[PDB]
Amino acid sequence: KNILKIRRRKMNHHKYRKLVKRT
Amino acid sequence: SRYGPEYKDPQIDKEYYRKPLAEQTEEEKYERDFKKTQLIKAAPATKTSSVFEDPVISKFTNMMMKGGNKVLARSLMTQTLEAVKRKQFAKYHAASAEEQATIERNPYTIFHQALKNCEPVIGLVPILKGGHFYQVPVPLADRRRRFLAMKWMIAECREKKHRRVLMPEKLSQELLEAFHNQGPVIKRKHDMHKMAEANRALAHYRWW
Amino acid sequence: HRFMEPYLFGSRLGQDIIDLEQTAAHLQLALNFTAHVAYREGIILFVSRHRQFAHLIETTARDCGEYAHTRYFKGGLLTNAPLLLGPGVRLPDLII
Amino acid sequence: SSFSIYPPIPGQENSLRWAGKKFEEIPIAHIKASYNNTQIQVVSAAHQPLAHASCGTEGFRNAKKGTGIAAQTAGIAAAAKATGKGVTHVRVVVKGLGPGRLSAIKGLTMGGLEVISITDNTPIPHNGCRPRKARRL
Amino acid sequence: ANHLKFIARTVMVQEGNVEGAYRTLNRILTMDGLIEDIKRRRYYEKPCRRRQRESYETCRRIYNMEMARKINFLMRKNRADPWQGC
Amino acid sequence: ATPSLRGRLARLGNPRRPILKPNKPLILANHVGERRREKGEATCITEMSVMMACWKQNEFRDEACRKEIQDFFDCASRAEAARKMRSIQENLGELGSLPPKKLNKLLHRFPNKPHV
Amino acid sequence: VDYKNVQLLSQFISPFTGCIYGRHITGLCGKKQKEITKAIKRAQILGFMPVTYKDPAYLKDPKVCNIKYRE
RNA sequence: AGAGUUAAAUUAUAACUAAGCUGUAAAAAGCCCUAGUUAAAAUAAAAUAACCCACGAAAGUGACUCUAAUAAUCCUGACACACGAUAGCUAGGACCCAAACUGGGAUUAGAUACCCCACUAUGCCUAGCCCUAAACCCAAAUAGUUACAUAACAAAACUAUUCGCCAGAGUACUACUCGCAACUGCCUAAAACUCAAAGGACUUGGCGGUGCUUCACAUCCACCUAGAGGAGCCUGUUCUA
Ligand SMILES: [Mg+2]
Ligand SMILES: [Mg+2]
Ligand SMILES: [Mg+2]
Ligand SMILES: [Mg+2]
Ligand SMILES: [Mg+2]
Ligand SMILES: [Mg+2]
Ligand SMILES: [Mg+2]
Ligand SMILES: [Mg+2]
Ligand SMILES: [Mg+2]
Ligand SMILES: [Mg+2]
Ligand SMILES: [Mg+2]
Ligand SMILES: [Mg+2]
Ligand SMILES: [Mg+2]
Ligand SMILES: [Mg+2]
Ligand SMILES: [Mg+2]
Ligand SMILES: [Mg+2]
Ligand SMILES: [Mg+2]
Ligand SMILES: [Mg+2]
Ligand SMILES: [Mg+2]
Ligand SMILES: [Mg+2]
Ligand SMILES: [Mg+2]
Ligand SMILES: [Mg+2]
Ligand SMILES: [Mg+2]
Ligand SMILES: [Mg+2]
Ligand SMILES: [Mg+2]
Ligand SMILES: [Mg+2]
Ligand SMILES: [Mg+2]
Ligand SMILES: [Mg+2]
Ligand SMILES: [Mg+2]
Repeated sequence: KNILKIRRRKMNHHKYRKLVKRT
Repeated sequence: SRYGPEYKDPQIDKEYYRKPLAEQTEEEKYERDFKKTQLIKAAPATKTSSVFEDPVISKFTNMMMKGGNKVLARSLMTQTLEAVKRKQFAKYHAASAEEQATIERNPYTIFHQALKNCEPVIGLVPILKGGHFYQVPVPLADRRRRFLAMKWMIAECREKKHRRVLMPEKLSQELLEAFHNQGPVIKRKHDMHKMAEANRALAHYRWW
Repeated sequence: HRFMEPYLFGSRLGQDIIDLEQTAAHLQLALNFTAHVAYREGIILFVSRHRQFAHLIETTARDCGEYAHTRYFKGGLLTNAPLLLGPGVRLPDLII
Repeated sequence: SSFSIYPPIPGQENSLRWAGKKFEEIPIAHIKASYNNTQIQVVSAAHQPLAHASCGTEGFRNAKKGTGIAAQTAGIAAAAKATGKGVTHVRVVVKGLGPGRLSAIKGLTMGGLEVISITDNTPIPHNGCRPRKARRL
Repeated sequence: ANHLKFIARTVMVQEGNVEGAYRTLNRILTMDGLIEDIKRRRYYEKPCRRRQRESYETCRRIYNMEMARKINFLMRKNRADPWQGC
Repeated sequence: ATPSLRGRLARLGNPRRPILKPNKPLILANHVGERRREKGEATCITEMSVMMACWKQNEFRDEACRKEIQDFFDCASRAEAARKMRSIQENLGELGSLPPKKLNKLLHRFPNKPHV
Repeated sequence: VDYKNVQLLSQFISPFTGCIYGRHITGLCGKKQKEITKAIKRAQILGFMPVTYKDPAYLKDPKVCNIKYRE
């Protein structure tokens, strides 16, 4: 329900961390 | 089911109706039977008041029957009984006084003893657990064990004979072999008991 | 019940004692009204759902020449009169 | 008839004998009942091992030996090997909570052996070592 | 371990009937929660899971207690009714 | 006695921190639950194992042991009679308590009031 | 309540286990349930009273607790 | 916060005894320097009480003993000052047991997962960092009222004094800045551009490899009988023609 927002942020952060690792 | 649930099954026994005066609870019982204005199913064509008919012989007869033939199956039953009789007379007159006291010439008591010897004690049911099918030992009801006995008899004496050999011959052979416990039918019952012991732990899977 | 407090004389050891001065003052006016209604020829209905005094009340109303509903009250009885009771009807001018 | 559930303390004068022996002199049957297996060992009161029987010793295998039937079989086998060394009575000590608890006990009874007291000593930490993690994360 | 053996969690069999003795024992252990605790300690339960379990159990107990109380309070009125077909 | 409800739940007035977090509100319902049917387990397993030991010893001749076979049969008959006759009496008699239906009717006669 | 007297204390202990009974069993004011508990723990570690069972000597003392094991 | 202590486990380690032990829905792998019983330090963790509701500002705190000790004659208040779960970092010490990682074993179409075994960082102690949590009781602090009064749901509705915050959704716990023992960090926090919605509660359905009851009467399983699927033909489809 509200989890949809949390899911967006979750994904963003994950992606970003992965990115920092690569870069 | 052309009979409503109102219809009771008939009691064909003559001895029950002939000698009523010595029993109170049964007098009261069949008093309540007829006086209830209870409808009775018409007595079957197979069943008679005959003093000569064995319900077990009749069941085995039915179980032999292929198609609609009561005639041919009653024929093969009659012939098998006669064949057991004469086989035991041939065994009787070639023997000595001791073995003439021992040997049984009644094809009826040989039938009943062969089937009592051939009936299994315990059985196997498949049970699904964790996506696998395990064969589990199950205690059996009486009727199931009688059935299994008869069906095993007819199965073997249908299947394993040479095509030249007639049915009453093979059946009398196996009746007399299962009387003495040495027949392949009792070997089947033993395969069942050994497969029931091999799996005995799995008896916990049974929830009833 | 919260609205009952102005009618209470007080509470004696956990039991609530109704002030009977006010009870008399009220019952006076109630009986006054009820009689005036019966005088002007109008329908009085005795309603109670309690099963002890059901019979007693039905008896009472029969003996006043008045009507009594002591039974299960059917849902649309007063609101939808014409369907439950009939094509056109008169409704009780007072209910007790 | 006055019967106490509680056992006979050693320093007490209490007189009860099973084949003439004090409660303390009776051999002890240790039954370790664990979810995958049941082990039984009958021992002297002096802690000298008399008899050992397990569900593995009894010729079962992996899953099978968990069951109560196997526990009973091991109990019978144990009671046989023990009566062979001539123990009439025994005090049962049950260690563990599993499928083979009661089965192994009455399998000792069935194996021609007499049980007098039945004790439960199951490890119960008052919080020692942290146990392994829960299944199905 | 350092305590004296055989004094605790021990039941003496009466008249040779073992099943009843074991039953008495199991009832004892269940009474003191020892069984639930043996079972719960097979796997570690993380402190928050524990906290949750305790809170739920207490709520459950409150509800059950209160329901049983209204039951026994109301039990009198299960008698055959006086006013039938009134 | 009932465990105290004072200061347990999270409320605007309450000084301290929650003890109980109720999943669903604590209010007495006007009905009870339906009794949970007992989980069945295997029956006659003991007499079976006895009989199977008998067989393994005597080489599966039935004539050898007539006692264990007969007692396993007897036990299975008592298990059938159990299954049939216990269903009805367990479904009716609750002993000291009442069947859930009568309990529910009773409760509906004296309902919980959340409202007003 | 004194840690030194093991009798009064072991009244509130389960004979078979050595557990401490709760309020619903002993039936005490919170104050005294607390007191009994703290006392029991102290007496247990100071070496006055055994932890894993009730001391046999005190078995036949008056039973004040509401629990019934044997039925 | 110090210092001292240990009941229940558990283990090094022997002594007997047994060939297996462990492990799952089921097995395999692992181990037989194994297992059961009898002995036992260290380490770590603190059954029951607790159906209690205390202490602390919060984080937190529930084995025992003692020492020290819980600001303000009590309004609000920062970016200043001092703290701050778990994880993590540096250095030294500990290591029972647990366990990211990793390696084996199963599972599976695959299985870099769920399940099994082994073992590590790590959890512990000392000292120093790091300063984040769904750090949420998603309900600010201090005084009050139960008057007016139900969006919905939830923990009923409100006054007064304050401080902190909030101006559609994404982009974004992002880029660029300042500061910071942090250098894959924290903090502070945009815009281009994209969209016409994004959201919160509910209603009735449908569905659920969700739970509890009750069933299936040729009907699911258990079970009975005869057939089909293999042969030849008959006849119909599909292709190819
Ligand atoms: Mg995104
Ligand atoms: Mg998770
Ligand atoms: Mg506080
Ligand atoms: Mg909720
Ligand atoms: Mg320190
Ligand atoms: Mg120790
Ligand atoms: Mg060491
Ligand atoms: Mg292997
Ligand atoms: Mg402790
Ligand atoms: Mg202060
Ligand atoms: Mg201030
Ligand atoms: Mg920190
Ligand atoms: Mg280090
Ligand atoms: Mg390590
Ligand atoms: Mg491990
Ligand atoms: Mg792997
Ligand atoms: Mg650390
Ligand atoms: Mg928190
Ligand atoms: Mg917040
Ligand atoms: Mg503030
Ligand atoms: Mg924007
Ligand atoms: Mg963050
Ligand atoms: Mg950033
Ligand atoms: Mg900038
Ligand atoms: Mg069908
Ligand atoms: Mg055909
Ligand atoms: Mg075919
Ligand atoms: Mg064909
Ligand atoms: Mg066509």
